[PDB]
Amino acid sequence: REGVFVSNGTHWFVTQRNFYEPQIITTDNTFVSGNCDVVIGIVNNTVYDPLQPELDS
Amino acid sequence: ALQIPFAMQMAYRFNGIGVTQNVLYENQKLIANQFNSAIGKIQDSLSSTA
Ligand SMILES: *[C@@H]1O[C@H](CO)[C@@H](O)[C@H](O)[C@H]1NC(C)=O
Ligand SMILES: *[C@@H]1O[C@H](CO)[C@@H](O)[C@H](O)[C@H]1NC(C)=O
Ligand SMILES: *[C@@H]1O[C@H](CO)[C@@H](O)[C@H](O)[C@H]1NC(C)=O
Repeated sequence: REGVFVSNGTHWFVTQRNFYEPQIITTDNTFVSGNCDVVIGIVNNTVYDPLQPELDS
Repeated sequence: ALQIPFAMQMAYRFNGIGVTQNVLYENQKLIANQFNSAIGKIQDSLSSTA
Protein backbone atom coordinates (compact mmCIF):
# COMPACT_ATOMS: atom_id res chain seq x y z
CA ARG A 1 0.00 0.00 0.00
CA GLU A 2 3.09 2.10 0.59
CA GLY A 3 6.36 0.16 1.01
CA VAL A 4 8.48 -2.68 -0.50
CA PHE A 5 8.01 -6.45 -0.37
CA VAL A 6 11.20 -8.15 0.93
CA SER A 7 12.34 -11.60 2.08
CA ASN A 8 14.87 -12.75 4.69
CA GLY A 9 15.31 -16.02 2.67
CA THR A 10 12.31 -18.05 4.01
CA HIS A 11 9.54 -15.51 4.82
CA TRP A 12 8.04 -12.50 3.01
CA PHE A 13 7.45 -9.12 4.67
CA VAL A 14 6.43 -5.58 3.75
CA THR A 15 8.57 -2.60 4.90
CA GLN A 16 8.64 1.16 4.65
CA ARG A 17 11.31 1.87 1.98
CA ASN A 18 13.69 4.21 3.98
CA PHE A 19 14.15 2.07 7.18
CA TYR A 20 13.94 -1.75 7.60
CA GLU A 21 10.89 -2.53 9.80
CA PRO A 22 9.34 -5.85 8.60
CA GLN A 23 5.56 -6.25 8.91
CA ILE A 24 3.54 -9.43 8.16
CA ILE A 25 1.85 -9.11 4.74
CA THR A 26 -1.92 -8.52 5.14
CA THR A 27 -5.00 -7.38 3.15
CA ASP A 28 -4.65 -3.90 4.86
CA ASN A 29 -0.85 -3.55 4.35
CA THR A 30 -1.64 -4.14 0.61
CA PHE A 31 -4.12 -3.53 -2.25
CA VAL A 32 -5.31 -5.81 -5.09
CA SER A 33 -5.22 -5.26 -8.82
CA GLY A 34 -6.19 -8.01 -11.29
CA ASN A 35 -4.89 -11.51 -12.05
CA CYS A 36 -1.30 -12.73 -11.42
CA ASP A 37 -0.50 -13.30 -15.16
CA VAL A 38 0.18 -9.65 -16.14
CA VAL A 39 3.03 -8.82 -13.68
CA ILE A 40 6.69 -9.71 -14.42
CA GLY A 41 8.47 -11.30 -11.39
CA ILE A 42 5.36 -11.76 -9.15
CA VAL A 43 5.85 -14.45 -6.38
CA ASN A 44 3.47 -17.00 -4.76
CA ASN A 45 3.00 -16.16 -1.03
CA THR A 46 0.11 -16.12 1.54
CA VAL A 47 -1.58 -12.79 2.45
CA TYR A 48 -3.09 -12.80 5.97
CA ASP A 49 -6.70 -11.48 6.38
CA PRO A 50 -7.13 -9.86 9.87
CA LEU A 51 -10.97 -10.25 9.73
CA GLN A 52 -10.80 -14.08 9.36
CA PRO A 53 -10.00 -14.91 13.07
CA GLU A 54 -12.48 -12.24 14.32
CA LEU A 55 -15.40 -13.23 12.01
CA ASP A 56 -14.59 -16.85 13.07
CA SER A 57 -15.70 -15.92 16.67
CA ALA B 1 23.74 3.75 -3.29
CA LEU B 2 21.06 1.14 -2.47
CA GLN B 3 20.33 -1.28 -5.34
CA ILE B 4 16.70 -1.67 -6.50
CA PRO B 5 15.24 -3.44 -9.62
CA PHE B 6 14.51 -0.91 -12.41
CA ALA B 7 10.79 -1.83 -12.68
CA MET B 8 10.51 -1.22 -8.87
CA GLN B 9 12.34 2.10 -9.12
CA MET B 10 9.83 3.06 -11.84
CA ALA B 11 6.93 2.04 -9.57
CA TYR B 12 8.20 4.44 -6.87
CA ARG B 13 8.64 7.16 -9.55
CA PHE B 14 4.99 6.48 -10.62
CA ASN B 15 3.77 6.79 -6.98
CA GLY B 16 5.73 10.11 -6.92
CA ILE B 17 3.37 11.52 -9.65
CA GLY B 18 0.19 10.22 -7.92
CA VAL B 19 -0.31 7.25 -10.35
CA THR B 20 -0.68 3.96 -8.42
CA GLN B 21 2.23 1.55 -9.07
CA ASN B 22 0.01 -1.27 -10.46
CA VAL B 23 -0.53 1.08 -13.48
CA LEU B 24 3.20 0.50 -14.19
CA TYR B 25 3.38 -3.27 -13.67
CA GLU B 26 0.15 -3.90 -15.62
CA ASN B 27 1.61 -1.82 -18.53
CA GLN B 28 5.37 -2.50 -18.12
CA LYS B 29 5.97 -3.78 -21.70
CA LEU B 30 4.13 -0.74 -23.14
CA ILE B 31 6.05 1.72 -20.88
CA ALA B 32 9.39 0.06 -21.75
CA ASN B 33 8.59 0.20 -25.51
CA GLN B 34 7.51 3.88 -25.25
CA PHE B 35 10.76 4.77 -23.41
CA ASN B 36 13.00 2.80 -25.85
CA SER B 37 11.15 4.43 -28.81
CA ALA B 38 11.50 7.94 -27.30
CA ILE B 39 15.32 7.50 -26.84
CA GLY B 40 15.36 6.39 -30.53
CA LYS B 41 13.79 9.77 -31.50
CA ILE B 42 16.64 11.58 -29.64
CA GLN B 43 19.23 9.92 -31.94
CA ASP B 44 17.24 11.05 -35.04
CA SER B 45 16.67 14.59 -33.63
CA LEU B 46 20.46 15.01 -33.04
CA SER B 47 21.59 13.08 -36.22
CA SER B 48 19.33 14.81 -38.81
CA THR B 49 20.18 18.41 -37.67
CA ALA B 50 22.66 20.30 -35.44
C1 LIG C 1 12.81 -15.15 8.59
O1 LIG C 1 11.98 -14.47 9.57
C2 LIG C 1 11.09 -15.35 10.36
C3 LIG C 1 10.32 -14.46 11.36
O2 LIG C 1 9.33 -15.26 12.04
C4 LIG C 1 11.93 -16.43 11.06
O3 LIG C 1 11.03 -17.39 11.66
C5 LIG C 1 12.86 -17.17 10.09
O4 LIG C 1 13.73 -18.06 10.84
C6 LIG C 1 13.72 -16.18 9.29
N1 LIG C 1 14.52 -16.90 8.31
C7 LIG C 1 15.82 -16.71 8.13
C8 LIG C 1 16.46 -17.48 6.98
O5 LIG C 1 16.47 -15.95 8.85
C1 LIG D 1 16.54 -12.17 -13.25
O1 LIG D 1 17.84 -12.67 -13.67
C2 LIG D 1 17.95 -14.14 -13.66
C3 LIG D 1 19.38 -14.51 -14.08
O2 LIG D 1 19.74 -13.74 -15.25
C4 LIG D 1 16.87 -14.74 -14.58
O3 LIG D 1 16.83 -16.17 -14.40
C5 LIG D 1 15.47 -14.21 -14.25
O4 LIG D 1 14.55 -14.72 -15.27
C6 LIG D 1 15.43 -12.67 -14.20
N1 LIG D 1 14.13 -12.21 -13.70
C7 LIG D 1 13.03 -12.09 -14.43
C8 LIG D 1 11.84 -11.41 -13.74
O5 LIG D 1 12.98 -12.52 -15.58
C1 LIG E 1 1.59 -20.22 -8.06
O1 LIG E 1 0.51 -20.90 -7.34
C2 LIG E 1 -0.61 -21.39 -8.18
C3 LIG E 1 -1.64 -22.06 -7.26
O2 LIG E 1 -0.97 -22.97 -6.37
C4 LIG E 1 -0.04 -22.32 -9.27
O3 LIG E 1 -1.09 -22.67 -10.19
C5 LIG E 1 1.07 -21.63 -10.07
O4 LIG E 1 1.57 -22.55 -11.07
C6 LIG E 1 2.19 -21.16 -9.14
N1 LIG E 1 3.23 -20.47 -9.91
C7 LIG E 1 4.52 -20.61 -9.66
C8 LIG E 1 5.47 -19.75 -10.50
O5 LIG E 1 4.94 -21.38 -8.79
